[PDB]
Amino acid sequence: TGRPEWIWLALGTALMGLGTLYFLVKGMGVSDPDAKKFYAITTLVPAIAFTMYLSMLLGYGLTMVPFGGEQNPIYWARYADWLFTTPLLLLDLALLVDADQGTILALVGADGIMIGTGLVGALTKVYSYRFVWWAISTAAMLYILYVLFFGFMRPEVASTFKVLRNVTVVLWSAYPVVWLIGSEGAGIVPLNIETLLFMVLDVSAKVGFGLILLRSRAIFG
Amino acid sequence: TGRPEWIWLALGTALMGLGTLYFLVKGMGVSDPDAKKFYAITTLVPAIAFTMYLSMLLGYGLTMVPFGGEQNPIYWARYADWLFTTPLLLLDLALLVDADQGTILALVGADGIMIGTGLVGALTKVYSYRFVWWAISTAAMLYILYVLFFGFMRPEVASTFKVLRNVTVVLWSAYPVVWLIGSEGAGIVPLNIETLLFMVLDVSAKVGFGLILLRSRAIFG
Amino acid sequence: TGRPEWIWLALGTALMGLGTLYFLVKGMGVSDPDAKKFYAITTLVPAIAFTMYLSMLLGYGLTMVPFGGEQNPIYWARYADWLFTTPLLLLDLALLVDADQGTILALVGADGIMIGTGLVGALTKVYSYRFVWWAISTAAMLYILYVLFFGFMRPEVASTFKVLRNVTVVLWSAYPVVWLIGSEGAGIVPLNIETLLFMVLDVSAKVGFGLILLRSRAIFG
Ligand SMILES: *C/C=C(C)/C=C/C=C(C)/C=C/C1=C(C)CCCC1(C)C
Ligand SMILES: *C/C=C(C)/C=C/C=C(C)/C=C/C1=C(C)CCCC1(C)C
Ligand SMILES: *C/C=C(C)/C=C/C=C(C)/C=C/C1=C(C)CCCC1(C)C
Repeated sequence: TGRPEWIWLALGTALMGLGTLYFLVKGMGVSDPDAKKFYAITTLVPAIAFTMYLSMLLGYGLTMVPFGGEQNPIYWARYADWLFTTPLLLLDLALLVDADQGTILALVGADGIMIGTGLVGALTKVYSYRFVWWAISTAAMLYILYVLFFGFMRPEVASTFKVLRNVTVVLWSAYPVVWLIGSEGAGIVPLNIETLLFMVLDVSAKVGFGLILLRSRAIFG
Repeated sequence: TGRPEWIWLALGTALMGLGTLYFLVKGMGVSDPDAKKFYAITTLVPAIAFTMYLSMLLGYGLTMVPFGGEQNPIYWARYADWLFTTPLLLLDLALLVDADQGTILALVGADGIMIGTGLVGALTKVYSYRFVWWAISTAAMLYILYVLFFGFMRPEVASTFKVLRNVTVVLWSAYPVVWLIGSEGAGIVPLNIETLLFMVLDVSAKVGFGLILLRSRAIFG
Repeated sequence: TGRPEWIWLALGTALMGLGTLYFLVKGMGVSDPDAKKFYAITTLVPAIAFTMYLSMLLGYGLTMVPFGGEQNPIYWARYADWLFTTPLLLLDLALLVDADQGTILALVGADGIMIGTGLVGALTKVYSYRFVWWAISTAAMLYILYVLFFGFMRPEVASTFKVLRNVTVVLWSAYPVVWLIGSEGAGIVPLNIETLLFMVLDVSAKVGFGLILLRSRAIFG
């Protein structure tokens, strides 16, 4: 199509689809309720991302937001994605360490705040205010990372939890930077490069994360 | 009103309302926590449908979607309905057989994918792509039906579960067909007939299903 | 800004923010899982309200709804707020008295119906129908209050539950009145006064309620 980021949307669509079918095949057989739980959550994540990548690819998850006296193309469908997939990823983590419900509610709630404010930021027509929403969203992220480190077993659990937690902090932290420097933000880095950055992070945080998780014996009772 | 499907919207509004008041009266008295659970879920379903039928009746849940070079009237409020009511119906089933949380999450998640993609399909302005969303949605449905049959007691539970599961597969399967042949799809069958088909399915899947369920002793500890 | 209700939006933004930081500091230290649960829920409430107050302040949560042959300014972001915060407040109550899941599902479901119909009412372009949605929403509220009184311990639990339940019925009941007499409704009381009324209720129902709750020992095992 007439959009140069189409290739990354198509590649992300493809990789999320393949990841979904892999984990779907993979989870065939599992009878342990606990593992079943990790398979459900972890397959749903790239399944959802698959549809939102397709929606961006086909142009449905794309809108135009006027700001800085111009018509800026915003892929809103990333937030419909993250809205659902980021809490699920946090659940994987939470279930791994047997977190209190209070801590899970704090994380999921913090998360919704993170994406929803990111969304508002993305759709806001007053340029300056866009970065107020960014700041609040980033504060929510920082709370989440705080909890992951100070708000929380079988060594297998701990070992896998430590790895995925590290994967999580490192990739999740890059998203505010990408946003801030890309088309939604200061407009430093073009949309096509921004889309590639998000595709590389999304596949790693979704399919990379799930591969690490689902190969672990930490998921079995 | 100037819409010939108004009669079916009015009749559905009426039947969902009556079903809600019946199950509300019916559940008065119930102290068994387990049955209480089935009453809550099963009353909420036509209550929600009642509001969405009223919203379509009054014209609020109706929008115009350009495709095939025409202004197509789409009742989007059906998806706000299903978004909430189809997972609840799946919960009735899941609680009946004491399903693992992993299986419940897979079903609810599969379900959201089903309706959300149906919604995107419904609102998509490129005619051809409408049926890509249909296909994905249908794949989600097929997964759900798979799980209902291969992903899962007191004989009462089994007996009622077997009946409602059969009701479920048969009516849920007709919805993709109706969509595909009606105004959202190929435009084979007019909107007023399509609305009647959906009203007959919705009342049967909601009020018919609940009557069968709530008369059963399968719902009591 | 050019809006005379800005001061109340700014004051609400401020008070919700301060309430969020107070309860966040306050909950530092808590290790009792049960109390943790009450801290999560109760901090999230004004956190969410903070963002929606900011969104109204900045003008993002404001839209124009034509009715009565005029362009009526509707703050839709109040419903995005309530959609999440009113169920959470009901959870605080529900967890306090150890409510059955059936009763919690009935309350949360009743609640979503309440706000969602309030939203539809708010955005409806046919003046008369606006009050049909109001009536249904009010019926949902009345059900909720019914349950709080007839649908349900340590004396501490009972004592705090009795107080907060009284706070709840009294403030929640004023919201339908405010709506009905203000800009969304009959247009009796101007928007700026309406916004002040909602700001006073919101801070009391959110921060006032949380202060009463979180000072109680009812929240600890
Ligand atoms: C499945 C994809 C994942 C793990 C995406 C994570 C996205 C975030 C952690 C986003 C955070 C952002 C902020 C902290 C600042 C504002 C903009 C956002 C939403 C990109
Ligand atoms: C309360 C009403 C019920 C049980 C409705 C069920 C609706 C479905 C099972 C819808 C499925 C569809 C597809 C599988 C294809 C795409 C379009 C849909 C959403 C009509
Ligand atoms: C955090 C704020 C709270 C507790 C807000 C509560 C709001 C309600 C109880 C709203 C109810 C309304 C109706 C019953 C009638 C229609 C309009 C509403 C949504 C204002």
